[PDB]
Amino acid sequence: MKLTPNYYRDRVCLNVLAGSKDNARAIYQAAEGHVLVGVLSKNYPDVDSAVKDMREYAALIDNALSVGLGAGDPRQSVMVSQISQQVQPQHVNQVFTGVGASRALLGQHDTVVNGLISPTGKVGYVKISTGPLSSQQKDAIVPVTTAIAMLKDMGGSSVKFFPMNGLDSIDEYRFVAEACAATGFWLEPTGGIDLDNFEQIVQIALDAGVTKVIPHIYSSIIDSKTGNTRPEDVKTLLDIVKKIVQ
Amino acid sequence: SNAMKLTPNYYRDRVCLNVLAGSKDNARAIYQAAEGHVLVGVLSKNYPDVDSAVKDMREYAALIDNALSVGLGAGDPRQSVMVSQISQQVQPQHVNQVFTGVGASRALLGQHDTVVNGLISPTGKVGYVKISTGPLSSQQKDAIVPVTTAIAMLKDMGGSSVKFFPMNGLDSIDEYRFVAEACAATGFWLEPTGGIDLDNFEQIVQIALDAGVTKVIPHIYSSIIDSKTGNTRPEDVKTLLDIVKKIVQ
Ligand SMILES: [Br-]
Ligand SMILES: [Br-]
Ligand SMILES: [K+]
Repeated sequence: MKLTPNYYRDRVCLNVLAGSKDNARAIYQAAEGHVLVGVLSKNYPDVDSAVKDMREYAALIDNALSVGLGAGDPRQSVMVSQISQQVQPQHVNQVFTGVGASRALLGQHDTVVNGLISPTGKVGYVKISTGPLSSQQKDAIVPVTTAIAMLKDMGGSSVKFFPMNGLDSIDEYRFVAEACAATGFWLEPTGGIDLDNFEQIVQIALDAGVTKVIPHIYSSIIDSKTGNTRPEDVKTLLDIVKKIVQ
Repeated sequence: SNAMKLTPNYYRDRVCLNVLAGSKDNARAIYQAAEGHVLVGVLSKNYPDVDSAVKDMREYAALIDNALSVGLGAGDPRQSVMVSQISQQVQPQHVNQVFTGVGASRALLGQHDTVVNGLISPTGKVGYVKISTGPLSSQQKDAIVPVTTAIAMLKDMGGSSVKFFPMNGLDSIDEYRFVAEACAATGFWLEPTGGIDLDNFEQIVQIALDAGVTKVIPHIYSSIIDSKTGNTRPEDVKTLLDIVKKIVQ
């Protein structure tokens, strides 16, 4: 079963949450396969139960599975590394201090492992103290290029730039995308992305020269009555992707 | 194919050299010296017909695990149709074409793995490239078009990369840089060609990598060829490899 995401035209793959197993199947079909379906470690009492249920999801969607911390929660980073070791998904969400352990325990470099780093309000400078203890200490704020080189040194695949707050951090995001393009590194914009800002946010990464972009799109496409990601919103997003990835 | 690989062996999925062979033994030595991260050019113009070119190029391919680049011969557009016919039969990793030969070559290849470049040229004007590089069109008034539009036409024709030629080394640096940023933006690949030597190679490749170009196939020809033998110097290929390993990180 494949360990790399199904990028559309090798450039863009959606990342969205599933509300259930049936929703995961529908999302996977709506995206024509060009999606990673997020399942949260935080929903299981232990590693064994999470691994079991995630392999059930993986089987429905040809392994197009993204293992989630749950809202970037660093307290889930160890459990994510353990779950991902057994599940061998296509995608893993990590915080900056959990990238090395996750890569090492996966035992291969095909699974995409992202590394959560955060806007600071100043272009070119990012917060990287995003682990469970380090997130409680004075912030570690470093140059974007150096943060990327450190993620690469630790075996990471991509930056998760979070929380973006939609377009509120757009100049910082653009500088990160330009730095990713220059280093061969991939990019996952996350936080407040929706049907109105998604095209611009992806277009900025594309125009900067980012090789692979994995946007995450969550509450803005989720039906609150069922907790499901709406398949019609996934198609709307896939149409945008086909329009701008040529 | 006969299960031979149809895509170049890029080093870390980013950069693959392209250099000419002066003989079969030379092709083997080059392939060794590059640790396989090379496409070895053999030229259609060196053969009297399609069948003989196919036969001979199949022999080269066998020595080098298909790491063969079918050449026009110094981008000569009169060889364009023969390159399309040769490439159909040989199924190499790489094909050099002029802009007006990309669609026929891709169609006769019958698959999209083999890399097919399309020759487009500096104009002196950043953002604008000459695309009338086929046998008849090269003799008419230049067709000059926006870089982004030339890339989109190459994609529409089945092409994989821009061959930007003649670069004259660093002489067209501002134009080259623009092309590199436009390829990175559009997910398209780039093959800088013309006047590259061991002293400007790093800077020329670094420009493409800093722009974010996903695959870069630089061409390095007479500056590394021993004119006494016609053979590409395997030690010059090693020096190139070492730069690639330094900068592709
Ligand atoms: Br997460
Ligand atoms: Br040529
Ligand atoms: K760029």
